[PDB]
Amino acid sequence: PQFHLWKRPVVTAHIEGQPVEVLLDTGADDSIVTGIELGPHYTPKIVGGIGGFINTKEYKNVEVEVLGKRIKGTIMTGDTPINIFGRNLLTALGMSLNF
Amino acid sequence: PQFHLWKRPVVTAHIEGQPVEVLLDTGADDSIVTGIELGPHYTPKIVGGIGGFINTKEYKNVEVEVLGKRIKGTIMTGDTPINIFGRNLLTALGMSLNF
Amino acid sequence: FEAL
Amino acid sequence: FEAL
Repeated sequence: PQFHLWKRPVVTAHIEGQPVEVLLDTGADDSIVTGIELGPHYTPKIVGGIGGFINTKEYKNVEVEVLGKRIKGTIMTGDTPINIFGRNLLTALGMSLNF
Repeated sequence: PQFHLWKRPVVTAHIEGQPVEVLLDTGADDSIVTGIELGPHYTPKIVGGIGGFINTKEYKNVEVEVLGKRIKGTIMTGDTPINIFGRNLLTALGMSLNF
Repeated sequence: FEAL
Repeated sequence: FEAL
């Protein structure tokens, strides 16, 4: 199936049971979510974006259910303005950018 | 053809003759480039990203040559850390995100 | 990601 | 877009 890019490519995912609407971003290397708690087993991280950078908590082998699949992967939490799934999860989902 | 997302989806584009390497970003609504000059007929703009926001100069109907096509479209210039083509140009290029 |  |  495919997303055509006239509207934002947003889907609902479940991160450890929690429903979250995420933007599928090919220019994000990482996926960073807010408003979910995944606990104390994290390594701290800083990721940069357009206007500067943010403090994140990187979690490993989190389970994500999205577009019919359950995959486990790396989620960060931090004060992102919008939740994004970057290429680490999109490669896990077999997504490609076609033309 | 397609980009698989294990490496960043980077291509070379020519913006009014100038060669620039750009990241194709499905989570950018706009395309913002640096290190090119497109002149004085612009409207100023502020776009937000992950860490905050930036001042940009929005140019209309600029000509872009990329992946075998010449299209004219809206380019912004500002202090972006990496040059991005967002969904305004990717829809013009018939790109979709497939899975 | 970027928007306004 | 984001990276480190």
